[PDB]
Amino acid sequence: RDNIQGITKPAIRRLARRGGVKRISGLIYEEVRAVLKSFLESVIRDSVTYTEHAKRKTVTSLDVVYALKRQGRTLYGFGG
Amino acid sequence: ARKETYSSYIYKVLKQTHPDTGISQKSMSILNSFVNDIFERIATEASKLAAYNKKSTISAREIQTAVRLILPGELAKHAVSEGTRAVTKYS
Amino acid sequence: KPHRYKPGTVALREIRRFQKSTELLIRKLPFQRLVREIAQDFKTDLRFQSSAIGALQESVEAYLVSLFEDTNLAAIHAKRVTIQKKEIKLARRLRGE
Amino acid sequence: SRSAKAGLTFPVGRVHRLLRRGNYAQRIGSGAPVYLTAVLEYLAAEILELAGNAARDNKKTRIIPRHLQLAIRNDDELNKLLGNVTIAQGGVLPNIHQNLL
DNA sequence: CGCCCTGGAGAATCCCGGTGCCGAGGCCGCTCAATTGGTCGTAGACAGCTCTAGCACCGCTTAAACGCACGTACGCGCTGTCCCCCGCGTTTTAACCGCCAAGGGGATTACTCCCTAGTCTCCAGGCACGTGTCAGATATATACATCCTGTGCA
DNA sequence: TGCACAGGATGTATATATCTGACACGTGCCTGGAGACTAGGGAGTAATCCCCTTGGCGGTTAAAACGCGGGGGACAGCGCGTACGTGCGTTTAAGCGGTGCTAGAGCTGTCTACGACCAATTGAGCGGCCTCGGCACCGGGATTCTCCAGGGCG
Repeated sequence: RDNIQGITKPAIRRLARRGGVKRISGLIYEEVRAVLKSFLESVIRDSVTYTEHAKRKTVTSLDVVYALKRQGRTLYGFGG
Repeated sequence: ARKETYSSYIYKVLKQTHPDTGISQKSMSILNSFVNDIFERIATEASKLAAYNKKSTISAREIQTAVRLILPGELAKHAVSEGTRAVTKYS
Repeated sequence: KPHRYKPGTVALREIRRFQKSTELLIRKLPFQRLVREIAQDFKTDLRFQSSAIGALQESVEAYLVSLFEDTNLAAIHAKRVTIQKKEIKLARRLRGE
Repeated sequence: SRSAKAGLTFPVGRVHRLLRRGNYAQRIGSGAPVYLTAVLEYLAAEILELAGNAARDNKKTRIIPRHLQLAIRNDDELNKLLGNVTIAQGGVLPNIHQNLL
């Protein structure tokens, strides 16, 4: 039940500090939350597709990396 | 079980360039992902280029032109230079 | 006399502090229950390895920072210091989304 | 091996057999794996020397992912080569806007 | 004295015929890879067994999140300014044809050898793995080293 | 009585033995290296034909180029206030040390469907062709649609 609220407002403020933002408005914390909600669906969906094709009940790192491979992001590091 | 990586080769080239500074394991995995990715890059481009010429054979020509078109003029220029030097010296 | 900084001073030192740190800015448990929440309505009774979670969180953080940079530049194009809801849509749709 | 007589490092046999089992074409030439090992060795040497000097700037004898990150981002040919690549534990560049000063 | 609302005017648009024009499709001639069957040998699914990290959990241990109070300063609304590009008329050039007819080289099709490598084969060796050893970080004797206390004195 | 001192009772950096982590070196079984046979795929040539140029006069048209008016819209100046920036104390909950499991991840024989490889037919699909009904462009006319001048109204 409603785990999307798990991201704290100071966390979005710190992510804004990483991007070089000085002053932040109110609706930024909602908009960034929604964009994350869509992104996690757009990835996790393909991650479940590959897992279902591989006949596995557990999601591995190769599933995530190969899931971000076809989208052009090509996540390096873990599961390379 | 067994696995294959570029570790020893990256360490040898490291000794050929700067035989002092070491390499962390994670950065070594990043280099493994880089070489493994470029391998599929040049190989796939050589496959499509071989398909455009209606030929079933992939030679050093396809790799030369492919490397030329998929890389900037500097990296393709030096890559074709040293590559043709190594191949011509080999044969 | 209390010692208080003028507004806008702590933001700079916060930028200096966080831009020098490679640590993850999101806690593990909320992202865990969030990923599991997204995975509930797709395939019931799944399992997540100890890995691949830091890859999702790492790509989310690294991508969202770049999104905050492009959105920041979009806010600079409007000649102000404040990021607005329309800036995220501008810098979002203008990237091909 | 034929890599030593040609002045190479990476093995030619692994790349040749990998291209054979890679389902690319029916016929494979004998100069293609040597050429590919030459290009890959050149690029790998470039990344190793650039990340090496990047480690020399921070006065560290080991290469952290941040040194490779700044080494790739600071070069124009490497940034244009891979613009979509996400490096883990590499951080970002110290980019500070002038109007915010 | 000067501004919303109305009315006259003008032109840009929509839609419906009305006839010349050309390539979509049909039709045929033709012709070549799909289809059918046989052979053959070969990797994939079925267990089989195993083993190992994910799972669910419990309890210190701090540490960010949060609620709020103050605040001050920039986003915003408003106003005056002025200048720059649109609308239109007049000037200036790009491109088509007529004259007046010729070739030209480069991809295409067909033919023709010839030799580099797939395939098979055996011999060897090399890097993933196990172990040795020092570097760095850790936890503890220790020889003084600074208050506290008897403690004797002038 | 007020005072200096000789020694114990605690700290504290200082020096020494001790605990992970990562580099460094010594192996042997699935890899590569290499030798010989087959052969069809690649390098080379002989017409070829076919659309693509060569060079420049003129006459004329539609498109490009310039020139000015000014109207409205970009843009500088400036005051406001509430919306976040900044600073405290108080809470919930992740980090992390440690634990008992298991159920799914992961390497290995069997054979058996079952698809890879190869002759024979042909018919459905591709090169060639030649028409006409849908399409291209514009007049006729109605319709809407915006532009400008009072004037009744402030």
